[PDB]
Amino acid sequence: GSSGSSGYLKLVRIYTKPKGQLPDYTSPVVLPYSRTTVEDFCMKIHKNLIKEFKYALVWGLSVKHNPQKVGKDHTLEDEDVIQIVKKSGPSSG
Repeated sequence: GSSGSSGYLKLVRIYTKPKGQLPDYTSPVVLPYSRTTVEDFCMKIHKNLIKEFKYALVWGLSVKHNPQKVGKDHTLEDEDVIQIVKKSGPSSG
C-alpha cells in the first residue's frame, strides 16, 4: 500500500559528451529511473544549464537513427550517451 520504501527504483547511467572532449565512461551520471529526462540531467550539471541547452544528440537504442536531435522532454535510458550543446550567439553582459 502506502509507497515510500525502496523497491522497483531502477537507476540509469548517462554518458555526457562535452563538446571537443570525449564522453566520460567511468564517471557517468546515475539518474533515478522514476525521473529520466534531458531536462533532468541538465540540472545535475548546472541548475541553470537548461537555459543554454539547445539540443542533445542521443546515441543508442533510445533512437532509431543517431545521432538524433532531442529536446528537454526526451526520455533518457541506461547506457546512453548525450552531447549537451550550448547555443551560439552574441550574449549581452
